[PDB]
Amino acid sequence: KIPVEADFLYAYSTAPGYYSWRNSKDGSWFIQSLCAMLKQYADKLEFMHILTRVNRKVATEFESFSFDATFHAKKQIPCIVSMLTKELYFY
Amino acid sequence: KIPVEADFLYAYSTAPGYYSWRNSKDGSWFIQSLCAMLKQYADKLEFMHILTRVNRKVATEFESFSFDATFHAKKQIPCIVSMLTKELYFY
Amino acid sequence: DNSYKMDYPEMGLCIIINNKNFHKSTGMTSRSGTDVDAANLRETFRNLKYEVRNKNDLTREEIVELMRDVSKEDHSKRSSFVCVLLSHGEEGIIFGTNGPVDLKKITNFFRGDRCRSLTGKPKLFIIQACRGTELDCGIE
Amino acid sequence: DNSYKMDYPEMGLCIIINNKNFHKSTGMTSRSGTDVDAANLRETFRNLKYEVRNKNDLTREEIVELMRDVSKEDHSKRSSFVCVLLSHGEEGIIFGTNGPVDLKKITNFFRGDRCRSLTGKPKLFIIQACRGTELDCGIE
Ligand SMILES: *C(=O)[C@H](CC(=O)O)NC(=O)c1cncc(-c2ccc(C(=O)O)cc2)c1
Ligand SMILES: *C(=O)[C@H](CC(=O)O)NC(=O)c1cncc(-c2ccc(C(=O)O)cc2)c1
Repeated sequence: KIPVEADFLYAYSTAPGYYSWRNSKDGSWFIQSLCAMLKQYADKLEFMHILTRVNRKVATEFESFSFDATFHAKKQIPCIVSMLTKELYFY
Repeated sequence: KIPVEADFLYAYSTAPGYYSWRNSKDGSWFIQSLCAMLKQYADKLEFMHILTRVNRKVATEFESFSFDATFHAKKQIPCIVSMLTKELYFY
Repeated sequence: DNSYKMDYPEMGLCIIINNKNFHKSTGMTSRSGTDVDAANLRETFRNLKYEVRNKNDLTREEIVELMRDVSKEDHSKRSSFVCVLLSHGEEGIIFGTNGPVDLKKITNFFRGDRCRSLTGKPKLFIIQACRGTELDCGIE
Repeated sequence: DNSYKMDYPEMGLCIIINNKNFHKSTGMTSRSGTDVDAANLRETFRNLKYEVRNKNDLTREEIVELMRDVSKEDHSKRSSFVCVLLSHGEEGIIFGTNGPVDLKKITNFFRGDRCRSLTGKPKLFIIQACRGTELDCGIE
């Protein structure tokens, strides 16, 4: 017998209450980083670790630019919500 | 420049909206499990993998017993909320 | 074994709901770039051997209906399940082309008791949506 | 470098807020066994070289004040910050002996912009508390 809420994993693009950034030509910061990290580590790292890199890359390498003072220079941090029971490897 | 909400790790004892079980003489399921896993894997596993072990233990080896059908045979699953930028090791 | 069993016959499904255009009634603007994401994901999960299925501009009713159907499918030969959502939204909510849908509702179809073919299997949900109107100003 | 720098002079603080007895007004029952927790935690984190500090039955006002004070300390020589909360609660809310406080408020004292000595450092929050009344029946 196990919990009915177990074995789920929610990978949020941003933190609770926050806005999430999408680029008109390159797509959302979150998704482009996720795919990039997956292409490079799906054959080597455990999923939580892969998602941790997605986190650093988004926190580090991105920042909005806008003529509107309010939308300018903002940052973003993904949010991993895990209820996984085991380690996940795509191989 | 990094997000202000970054580098936070919220290790919840139970999933959103749910109850959390405590044993009168052994302490809560989550805390006794969290401490056991730390004692054995703090010097071997990265923190996210340790909380995953905690997750499996709570979901696998715990169930409520009560004379009241309402609280009898209930299960629990912890909830890891990570916004960490890097891997964490206590050594 | 402290690692999920991934040696089943197939890796599983990867449903990608991609909402770009919303009904005038919702007042939401078009999500430019959403297609680049949709294609980026399709390729990535294809390489990971997932049976990718794309869907575009679904209404809230449609999303629930689709999720309901996918869970009634048999996943016995599949190792896991993956659903990506690309849309507008707020905390605990994601928008259909015609309005919001509480996330809890679409995910409930997949819990242990509701979808037994996936019991004990990793159900991944990737969400690219706003969880509120707050803006992070950064530090350092 | 993809892991946190943990070679600072000291591992850091470990605040263990242990609320056992609640005021008649709260309608909460005593949390028996919680002392087994607070004790078990204390030893565990002491073995990991954390400077531990226990607090018992603090009021919601005391909890906020305590956090505001710990976040005002200089953490330059500390690798990380750990804060364990043991009490009653609801979704996004923990109980002070005399009432409820939302986590957001006591967590904010620690963001990158408000607590500079901890910026770029792992700030862990372990929470043993209910997040609502839903009961999980189970499966299989
Ligand atoms: C919030 O629900 C969504 C989520 C999504 O994936 O689309 N985000 C936006 O609507 C969003 C995200 N990034 C950028 C922009 C935006 C739109 C207009 C301007 C402007 O300067 O006119 C800036 C940024 C919107
Ligand atoms: C809800 O906020 C708390 C969380 C905590 O750790 O204190 N939980 C409880 O109040 C709780 C936890 N474990 C057990 C019980 C309880 C008491 C009596 C029965 C019974 O069957 O008589 C069942 C459960 C309450």
